Amino acid sequence: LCPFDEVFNATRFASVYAWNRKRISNCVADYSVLYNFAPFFAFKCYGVSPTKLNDLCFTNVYADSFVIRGNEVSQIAPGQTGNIADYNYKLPDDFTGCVIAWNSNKLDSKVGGNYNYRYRLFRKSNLKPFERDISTEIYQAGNKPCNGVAGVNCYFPLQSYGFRPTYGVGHQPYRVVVLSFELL
Amino acid sequence: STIEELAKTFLEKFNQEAEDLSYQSALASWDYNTNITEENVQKMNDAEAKWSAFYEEQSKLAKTYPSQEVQNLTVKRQLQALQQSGSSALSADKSKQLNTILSTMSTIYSTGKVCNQSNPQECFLLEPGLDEIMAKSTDYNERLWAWEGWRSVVGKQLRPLYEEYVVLKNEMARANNYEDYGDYWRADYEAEGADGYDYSRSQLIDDVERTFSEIKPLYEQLHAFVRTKLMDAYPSRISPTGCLPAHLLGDMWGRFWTNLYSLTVPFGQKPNIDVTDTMVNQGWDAERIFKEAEKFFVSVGLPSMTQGFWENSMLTEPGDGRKVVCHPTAWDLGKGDFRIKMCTKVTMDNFLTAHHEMGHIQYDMAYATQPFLLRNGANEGFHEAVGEIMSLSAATPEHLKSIGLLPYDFHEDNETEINFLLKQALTIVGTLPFTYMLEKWRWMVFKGEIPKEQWMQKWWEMKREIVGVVEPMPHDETYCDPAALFHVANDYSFIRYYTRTIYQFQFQEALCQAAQHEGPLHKCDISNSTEAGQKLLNMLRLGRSEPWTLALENVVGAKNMDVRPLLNYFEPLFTWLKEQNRNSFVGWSTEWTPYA
Ligand SMILES: *[C@@H]1O[C@H](CO)[C@@H](O)[C@H](O)[C@H]1NC(C)=O
Ligand SMILES: [Zn+2]
Repeated sequence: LCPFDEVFNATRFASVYAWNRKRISNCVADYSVLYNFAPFFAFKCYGVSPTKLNDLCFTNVYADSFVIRGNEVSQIAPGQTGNIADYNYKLPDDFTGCVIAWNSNKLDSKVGGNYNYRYRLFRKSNLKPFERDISTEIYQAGNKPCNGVAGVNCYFPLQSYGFRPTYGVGHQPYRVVVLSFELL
Repeated sequence: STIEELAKTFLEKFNQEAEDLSYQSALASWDYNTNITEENVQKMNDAEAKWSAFYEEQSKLAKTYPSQEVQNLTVKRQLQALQQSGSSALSADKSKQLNTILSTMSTIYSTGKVCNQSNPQECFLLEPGLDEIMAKSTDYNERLWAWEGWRSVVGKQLRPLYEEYVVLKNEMARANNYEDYGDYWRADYEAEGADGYDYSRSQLIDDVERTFSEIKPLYEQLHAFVRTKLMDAYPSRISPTGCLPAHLLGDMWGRFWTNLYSLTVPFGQKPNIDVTDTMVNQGWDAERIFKEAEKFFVSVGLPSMTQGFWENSMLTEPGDGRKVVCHPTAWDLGKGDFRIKMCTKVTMDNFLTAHHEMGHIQYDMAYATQPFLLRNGANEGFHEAVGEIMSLSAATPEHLKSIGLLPYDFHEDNETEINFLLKQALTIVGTLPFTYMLEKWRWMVFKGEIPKEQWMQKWWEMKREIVGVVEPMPHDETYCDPAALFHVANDYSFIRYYTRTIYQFQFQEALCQAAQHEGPLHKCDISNSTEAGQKLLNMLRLGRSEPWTLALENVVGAKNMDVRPLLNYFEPLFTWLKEQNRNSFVGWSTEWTPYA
């Protein structure tokens, strides 16, 4: 039996740039226990009808998990361009799977403010689909060789989400899980 | 290796870095204002100092990119809005001398006291005591005594301080590629864009005078009315062919004429519109007023309030022993956090103030998606003008009848229309000449046109010609009367109040025409008119991202200021005043003096 209950009820989630991935295979996946969670902000599915989701079979299931803002959920879609979808996580054009997102303001926010949830904002070139970038090298914009020091025209590549409980609705932490299916 | 690049990255870093420090400072300030304790006092400074230091550090690095080469207008606006530094360009000692001068100017104004006759005691201050006398007293002697005492106590002390202030500020202005400090103030109206949307600073003055010359015919026939009424109050101290004394206008300075309503009523036999009794008969409370404001706002086609707005805002005075400032303010803490702080009551004035303050929240909510450095009104004169039209539209008899405070049997009347128009006129039209004269005097004194030996002479000479007010006692050069105002002792711009009045009536006329309204403009109501929302919503979203000319054109259809809607608002009052002043005299001759 596939342990989706660990993925959708994980006590700790991972950041967006170092996003977590889990593999599911050789087990019977109950897709009806995904509707027993909290109401979902977005449940877009591409290529597989949910009512026929239990009526098909697949070889492997890849589950990707991360936490992002509320204004950035719309960037997790095929063909869309932006900042998170061009520097953090890129989705293939002919994607065949489903996307689930839900609000976790109470669980993932503190009065002082979380500063361990961070994201990347500078990169030389776009990302090929399903690619992870963990390097923490100092960004280069001009021509002076930055000697690994954050000076003039030399920038650090990562910045932190300042999650706080008194924010609005488009800035609270949102947890996103993407399921992708394999048939070969 | 470009300057279009290496500037986008800097702004992208700066936005995300500053959006947290600004939020922390705003939250600390709100915590100070909600409950006042010393621990919060310390935190307020701990946040403000960090924010100011970080902003100064960023401004130090930003100027390394010359702005001439930047071709994109959007990036250029964000870059140029930050290159302004201020007093940091002056000398180290000159920077502290100006701060000391400003502090020693500000400290006197709140600590001013005047002696009382026949007893050493009863020394009154400005805010608690003298305001009451200038508001309710009807004796010539007491008003003259207070008017002379205030300017003999504070003015004679504040003059050398102002003489140093002008020199230091003029050096500050010339240090930053500007001509004078007046040119520094007029830098808020500079717009760049297409070949027709270009506005230079020098064009502002010629637009103030050109628009003022049409307000003269109406004002001259309001003044000539009020004077006659004053002849009843003081039988032998008003000249029928002369100006008006300065200490009889119902205010310490003369900024507003609203306190003169009880003395100058057109028809005093008819009760004014007041619906406070029906607000308590029906059983309203503090929350229902704001709910009714929200319903009105959602009627026109605007978004409703957030879920958190009801949870964080302080709509009532707390009962747990916490002391508050208790003044109506609208706060935009950033990152989707909007709040309103006021001591709501069940009075009609509070019912209007709710709408006025809720207008600011909608305006701020409109441009929350814009970049951080362009989250402000197009010019200083829109952010208050947008909110006042809502108060104008929520005080009409039709809207009140629709809500439920009035029956159908209430029929509007000619005399009540005249009364309401005159009450509006005294507050609105009676302040324009004062503002225009004060701003012109400050502009002409910054440039050094008037030497230090001819200040009061020119001041009291222009008082007679523009406003028609004559001093009650002679003043030599030792006095300094302009410094008696709040906005002169403390450095604040004063031209926003002139432009706001014009804008609020251009907008009202445009919206009224949008909603297919027939009849006098003063009874317009934009309730349940969807097409009147989008026309507004187009402007509110722009912010500072575009020159204010295009933002104005999106609503009014014109490109600059115009006074036609203002004169359309007061047309029946103008006709009635022209009818009542048949056997009288209009104008004033600038030679009569009361002291002789
Ligand atoms: C998620 O885990 C917690 C851990 O105690 C548990 O109480 C809760 O029931 C789980 N969720 C569901 C839907 O069972
Ligand atoms: Zn306002």
